[PDB]
Amino acid sequence: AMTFNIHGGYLEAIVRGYRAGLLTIVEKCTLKLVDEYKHMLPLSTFLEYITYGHMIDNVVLIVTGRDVQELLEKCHPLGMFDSIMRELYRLVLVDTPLAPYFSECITSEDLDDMNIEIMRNTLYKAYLEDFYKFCQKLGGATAEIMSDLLAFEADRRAVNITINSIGTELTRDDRRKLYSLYPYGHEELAVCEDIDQVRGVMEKYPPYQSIFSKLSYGESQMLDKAFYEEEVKRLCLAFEQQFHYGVFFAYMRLREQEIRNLMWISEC
Amino acid sequence: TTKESMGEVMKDSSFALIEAKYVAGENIKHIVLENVQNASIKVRSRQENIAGVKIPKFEYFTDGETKNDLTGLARGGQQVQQCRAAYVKAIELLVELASLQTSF
Amino acid sequence: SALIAMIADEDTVTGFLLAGVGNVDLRRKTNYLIVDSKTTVKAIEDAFKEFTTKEDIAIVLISQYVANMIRFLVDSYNKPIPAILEIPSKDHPYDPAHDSVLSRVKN
Repeated sequence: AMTFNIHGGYLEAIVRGYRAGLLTIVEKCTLKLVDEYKHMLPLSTFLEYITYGHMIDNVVLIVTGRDVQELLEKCHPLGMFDSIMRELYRLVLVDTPLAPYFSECITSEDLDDMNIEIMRNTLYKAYLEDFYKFCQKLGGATAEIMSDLLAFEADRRAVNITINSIGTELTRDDRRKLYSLYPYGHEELAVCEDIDQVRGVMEKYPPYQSIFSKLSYGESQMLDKAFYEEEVKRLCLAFEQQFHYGVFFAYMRLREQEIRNLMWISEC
Repeated sequence: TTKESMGEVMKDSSFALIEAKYVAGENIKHIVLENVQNASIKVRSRQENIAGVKIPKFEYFTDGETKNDLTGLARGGQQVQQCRAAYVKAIELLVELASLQTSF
Repeated sequence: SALIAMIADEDTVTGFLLAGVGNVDLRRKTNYLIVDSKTTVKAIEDAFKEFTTKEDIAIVLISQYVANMIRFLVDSYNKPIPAILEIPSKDHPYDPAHDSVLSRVKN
């Protein structure tokens, strides 16, 4: 308990103040948040993992090429850092947590990362590796939030697979082999081929019960949006942010959600 | 009459695009161009005859034959239901324009 | 036959261009980047020469003819089948104003 006052107290106070102050306009807000995060530079590993979260997607996008030069336009330092096509993939395998594992898991390069569906599969595998790495750094209450996020991503991928991607070889086995209680009981979603079946599978977790509801919204989207939208709706739990705990990831997630809401506002 | 379809379906496609952007941020674009699940665009032509004029008939992907789909984006279902749904209206408008030009 | 705009608002065109195949009018050997606003439609007219005039692309579209060179593109009346233009809405209102085909339609 005394370690917080021993070190990291000032950074924690600054992060708490910045989060409390938070609430091309979307691009400007994202740039301001990224600058605030960068200026803040134990917690170093947490910041590295938080950045690597979006850096996995940034590297996946940069893996194209095929109009690859356009990736510089979205070079947001929050996720699109320069430090984080097999020949170039081997070079990019450094300075990232999920990259060494993806080097072997996605050794087929574009063959296993086709832009239609297999690129999404490689992105999901990288996200699973990053989630495993983040969960490895256990010791705080953020483990529950990380597990919830990974479960939401896995369940959304499984729902998308059962909806229409089953014809894209995303079968029941692929619901966990390629599509990133879920780390132990994800087998219940392998047969949830229907919206009613999805609700029944969600009934296995009473907290996840009634989250799907009519499933008209949230679950209607493919990729990782089905159960991820449930996490977005329940993010009010993340809004608690009890003191003397790692809240940098929570602040980053809140800033990202605010940026997304501002983008969704657009022209009213 | 069908000119208003080019506004209605365009508005629906714009709404679907905004929803997809709110869902997954920036689309993949580039290699696959993202933004859709349907519309493997390939056009087939036919020749009808009205009053001795060889009025052409047009069919294409998502508006006839030669259509294919694979996976899609997060809102790819919504994108197909709005952005790729404008394909039928566009094909009808093109057929009407060609018929009008030939008749003129 | 093929059909693509490649002179458009990017994602708006891509939403009906290439997801299951055909590479949006065979981008491997034809077509162009669907993002407009990089320059005038003079390059879009050249692409029409390289895509629509190449006996492959049948239907084309220019968003509201904002910079589509309405007078220049109005000449596409000759050989209308390979040059079936269009004026899509969204991010630019679809109007009967001067354009490629609607200008003649206004007569």
